[PDB]
Amino acid sequence: APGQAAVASAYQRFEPRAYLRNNYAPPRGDLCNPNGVGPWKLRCLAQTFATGEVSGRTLIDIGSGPTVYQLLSACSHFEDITMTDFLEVNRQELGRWLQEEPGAFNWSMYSQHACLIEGKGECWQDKERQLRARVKRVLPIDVHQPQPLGAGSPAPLPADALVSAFCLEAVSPDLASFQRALDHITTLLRPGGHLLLIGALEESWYLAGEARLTVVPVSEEEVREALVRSGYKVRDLRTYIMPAHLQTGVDDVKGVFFAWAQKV
Amino acid sequence: DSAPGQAAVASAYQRFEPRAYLRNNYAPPRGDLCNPNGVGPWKLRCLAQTFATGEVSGRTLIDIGSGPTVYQLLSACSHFEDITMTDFLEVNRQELGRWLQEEPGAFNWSMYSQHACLIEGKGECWQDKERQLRARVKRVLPIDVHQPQPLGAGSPAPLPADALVSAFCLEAVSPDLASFQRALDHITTLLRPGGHLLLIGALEESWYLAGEARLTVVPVSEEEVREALVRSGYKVRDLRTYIMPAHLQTGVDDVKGVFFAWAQKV
Ligand SMILES: Nc1ncnc2c1ncn2[C@@H]1O[C@H](CN(CCCC[C@H]2CNCc3c2ccc(Cl)c3Cl)CC[C@H](N)C(=O)O)[C@@H](O)[C@H]1O
Ligand SMILES: Nc1ncnc2c1ncn2[C@@H]1O[C@H](CN(CCCC[C@H]2CNCc3c2ccc(Cl)c3Cl)CC[C@H](N)C(=O)O)[C@@H](O)[C@H]1O
Repeated sequence: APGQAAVASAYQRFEPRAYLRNNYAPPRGDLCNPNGVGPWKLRCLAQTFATGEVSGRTLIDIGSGPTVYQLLSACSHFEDITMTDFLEVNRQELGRWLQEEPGAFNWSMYSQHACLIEGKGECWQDKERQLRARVKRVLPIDVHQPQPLGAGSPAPLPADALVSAFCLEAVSPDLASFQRALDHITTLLRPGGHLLLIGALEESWYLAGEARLTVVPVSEEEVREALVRSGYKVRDLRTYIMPAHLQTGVDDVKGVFFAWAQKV
Repeated sequence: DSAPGQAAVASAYQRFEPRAYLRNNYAPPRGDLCNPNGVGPWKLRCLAQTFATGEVSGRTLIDIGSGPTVYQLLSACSHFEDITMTDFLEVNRQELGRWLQEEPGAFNWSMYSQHACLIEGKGECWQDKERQLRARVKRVLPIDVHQPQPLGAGSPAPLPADALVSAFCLEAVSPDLASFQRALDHITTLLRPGGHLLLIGALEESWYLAGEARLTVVPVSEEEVREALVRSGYKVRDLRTYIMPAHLQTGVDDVKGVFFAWAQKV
């Protein structure tokens, strides 16, 4: 209870352009080295969709921030995609890239790299235009509320799949509120539907301009137990250890996990 | 071709010192079983949970590159009546011998025995666990994983084995990723079809200390390990990663984490 309120006000001085710079510009945002964090995340997402076993008509992205890369492979498989964030400054950053306003963030290195590893011969402009086409709305959300999108949100629940990258551990004061947030997102999921969850391993803080966020250090084992304790069969869970040269002064992340889990 | 690098491996290990090795890695801080997010506890949990499924049993088990260590068999001996231990260095097989016959001056594994019993939760005492391991270790043979027949021809070992266990062998003795794959393929000729393989190993490491021996290994990663297991005829049932914490990251090695693989041969 008290911790969930300190998270909320730390996130008030979250500078999205500073966030995008620390994590999606060089070095972490240079996609040329295939052993980097960028290529690893996109490969996880693409391998998982290329199986064919994750599909439907509706998808919800929990805690998108100002980022779109986590739906680049997703959007070939879902026609109504809902993106969500707690902060309006991020949804207005999401707005400017979906509507192609000036000063939108240049995501084309990531569209390029997703097209290359999907390997279906798709140019990146078609990938970007397909994502804008299928992303219907950009809604507020609070993963701590037992209903996270408000009483009667415009979103077509229950969704067929959730994507959530770097959200829960970054917004939860401790292991317990992280588990509750997972319980809360899971009610948004049609039973038998799929969760695709990316997050930081063993991280306790990261910087977003003037915001200094505190984060609950989660391990891969804690992540697996939390997915079952919320009723998922864990289909995949993989870890990326963070190389020295991607350890900048913007956080203390030690690794990144990817989870493919299916509601039971 | 890789035969030269394998010869440097052999050469370097002739400075491997068992007593010094054990102290760097199995007495505190690395061998601290009280810190539950330490690495010792994590490896034991992986083995004890895997065996607790009931899906890994049979008559014969072969431990691949045992070194002078036994923890990697502590949960396994409840399930296999015939255990084969193996190592490249006679001095290591002698260290095992010191422990098999209960000599003082052999290494004290009882902190590890006690932790395994505590984790298995069958209320067993650690002296029973040890007496059962000493009883079910039927032989300690030389092994070389770079040979096509790693135990040599017509060795004593009951072949083919029902399961294999290997802690930190393949990636620590392989000059490049190609001999690592070849070494995987050689040991899988000892495992019967449908048998299970339990692999523990270092992730992304290039040197470690085995007694002011600076031995230099090829770094591997999780996804390199998965692709090598499928490339050998295995379906991967579990692939877990332990990130070496900064506080256990001392001057012993440059290891960045540890992996556990449970795979089954088709
Ligand atoms: N109460 C709440 N309920 C719901 N959502 C809430 C609530 N409170 C805040 N939020 C929203 O949560 C989002 C959090 N993240 C950023 C978290 C930090 C990530 C960072 C950590 N350090 C390592 C590392 C990172 C990133 C990339 C790489 Cl590579 C590495 Cl290594 C959105 C990010 C985006 N999804 C994306 O994937 O980048 C914010 O937008 C915020 O507004
Ligand atoms: N050609 C060959 N064919 C077959 N076996 C051969 C051949 N050449 C040599 N060998 C044998 O390979 C064995 C390897 N050692 C340990 C290697 C280094 C481990 C070290 C690395 N740094 C990270 C780390 C470590 C240990 C613990 C933890 Cl926690 C961490 Cl993090 C025995 C391993 C033992 N099973 C055990 O598990 O300790 C030696 O005995 C040697 O004789």
